[PDB]
This record gives sequence, C-alpha cells and structure tokens, in this order.
Amino acid sequence: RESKCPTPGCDGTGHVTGLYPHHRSLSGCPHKDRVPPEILAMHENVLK
Ligand SMILES: [Zn+2]
Repeated sequence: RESKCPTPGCDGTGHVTGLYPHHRSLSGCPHKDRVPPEILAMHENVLK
C-alpha cells in the first residue's frame, strides 16, 4: 500500500537490484542516495 517511493526524485523502476519489475514503494529501490532521484524518501529516512 501505499505509497510509495516515488518521490520527486526517484523513478520507481529497477527495484533494489533492478531484478524486480520496479518498486513502487521502497521495498526495492536501487538508488539509495538520499536526495534526488533515489529513495529520499521514503520515510523516514532518507537516504537511507
Ligand atoms: Zn524508489
């Protein structure tokens, strides 16, 4: 549910290892960079 990860920066494609049909909500997210196009967001954490 919910939300996802798609933040203003993140794209939501390429899960944590790009081995998934995207992530749409953090569970994956292969970026991890805090800011931009990554996972910024997630919630809590950013960046990580
Ligand atoms: Zn993401």
